[PDB]
Amino acid sequence: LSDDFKQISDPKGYLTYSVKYEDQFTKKDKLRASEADDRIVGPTVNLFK
Amino acid sequence: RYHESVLEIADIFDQADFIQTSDAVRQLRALMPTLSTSQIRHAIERIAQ
Amino acid sequence: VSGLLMVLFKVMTDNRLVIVGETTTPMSNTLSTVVNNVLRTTYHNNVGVNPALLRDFTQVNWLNRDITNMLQQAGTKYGLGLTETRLDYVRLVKTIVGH
Amino acid sequence: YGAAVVNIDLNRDFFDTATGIDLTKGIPLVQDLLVPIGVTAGAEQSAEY
Amino acid sequence: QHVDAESIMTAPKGKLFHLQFMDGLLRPEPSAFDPPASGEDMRLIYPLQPISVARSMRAIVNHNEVDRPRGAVAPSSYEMDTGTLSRNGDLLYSPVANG
Amino acid sequence: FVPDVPEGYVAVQYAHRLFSSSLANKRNRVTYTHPPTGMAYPSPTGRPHVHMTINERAGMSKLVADNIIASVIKSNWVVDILDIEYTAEVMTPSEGYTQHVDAESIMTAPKGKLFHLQFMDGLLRPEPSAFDPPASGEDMRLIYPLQP
Amino acid sequence: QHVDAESIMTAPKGKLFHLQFMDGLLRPEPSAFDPPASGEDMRLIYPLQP
Repeated sequence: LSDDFKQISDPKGYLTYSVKYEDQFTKKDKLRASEADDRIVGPTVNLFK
Repeated sequence: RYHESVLEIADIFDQADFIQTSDAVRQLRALMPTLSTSQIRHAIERIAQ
Repeated sequence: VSGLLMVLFKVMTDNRLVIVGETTTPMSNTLSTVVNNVLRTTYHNNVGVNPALLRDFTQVNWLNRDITNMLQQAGTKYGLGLTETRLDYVRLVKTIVGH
Repeated sequence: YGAAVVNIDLNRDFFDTATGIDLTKGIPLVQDLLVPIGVTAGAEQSAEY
Repeated sequence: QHVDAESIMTAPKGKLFHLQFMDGLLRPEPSAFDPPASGEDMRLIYPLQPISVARSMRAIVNHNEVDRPRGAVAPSSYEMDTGTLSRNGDLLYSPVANG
Repeated sequence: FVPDVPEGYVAVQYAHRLFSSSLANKRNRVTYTHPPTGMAYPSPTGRPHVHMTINERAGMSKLVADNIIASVIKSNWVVDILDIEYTAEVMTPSEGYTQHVDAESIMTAPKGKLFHLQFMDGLLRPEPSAFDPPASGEDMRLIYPLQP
Repeated sequence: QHVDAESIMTAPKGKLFHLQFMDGLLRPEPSAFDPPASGEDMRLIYPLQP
């Protein structure tokens, strides 16, 4: 009847983190942690270089 | 002050016609990495296979 | 201002029903325990950024020391993935999962 | 006369790969039994054992 | 950029110019020996109210001398408090010793 | 055979809190602080008889950790990595070794991977000759098994 | 250079090798923030007289 709701898998928020790197350090080496945890920690760390 | 022990059930019941197996299992399940229901469906599905 | 209501009118008709997407389940004995106390069974195979998922896991010593500490508070306690499930009676399968 | 270390293996003769348990290393080491659903094993994992 | 004061001073009462401050904290301390240079560099327009509100984490680097680099934020115990989910559906911060 | 630890050595539970990164004689030596009595010791060589215990091992930077391993060498620091789960071999001297674990890997291996190591049989080695050209520099060994 | 000790140790009693010290005093103090490096650099031969 009232089709009001659209299915989605990974939802985004109306807010997020925006960092600005002082490209002086950082290395760009995209830090390599474990594999299992690369995925859990995964992005947060990549973002917070 | 603990001596956390297994107390193999049989050393409690006198009518050992129900009691079975042993403390040997806690030893083993202690190792299994706690699984989820979805996880077991898999362990079983692949054993049966 | 026109952009503010707009962002707002957007929130107004922004109706979506999430439906648990591709979610893995780390093998447990393969995650530093700092991560584990933090984890909870499955967890969306698409986690986003979040200062906490980086305690005892980032060079920067200060910040790390405080975060590792910040979590020590009686209040705040981070979490992640499948936190609570209710599952239909009648046909005993699992309905809505609180992630 | 001159054998150095002698070990009591588990013997593949009976636990042949026909059941998985691919011995070789002293560890039995099954295989894709209880994996981490949603990813891809993890070459030479610990729980394989 | 460089909002030229010509205009910051006299432009329509509307116009929304995007001036832009610098964030010197990760600035390099000139080599202890090298000879000086000679123009002081200044700025002739300062925001009249506390800016940077979105700045919730500042200076993610670790000074070598003094644990906490000169004034650095470090995320508040909220940007990671993930409380529960009220029965009514209003996600509410982890308790506080039985509150 | 697990080399026991001498009298001097102190018990230090490893953690991220210790190894800061400070400046000393130009350069940013990765000083280790030694809990008992705050005394940052930049250069690996000369730390102070610490028995390092690792439980974590999942948050090391490919260098703080190496430095610690580095300090193992010159300082006889004894670091016990309590979380590894490998499988031994004890394989006879006549064909000694092959799969070469290098110190960098012991340290950064994922928590899962259960790597094969292989200790020496040693006992069945025949006495060296009475005219064998003397050997000058000693053999160094690092990995030990913490349990029998 | 790098007088290899092989020889500084065992070379004719004459040979006049030209070893060479560094004069660190005008050395640059590593940027107060940048992350550390990890090999201490040393020297295994010191002149015995001023």
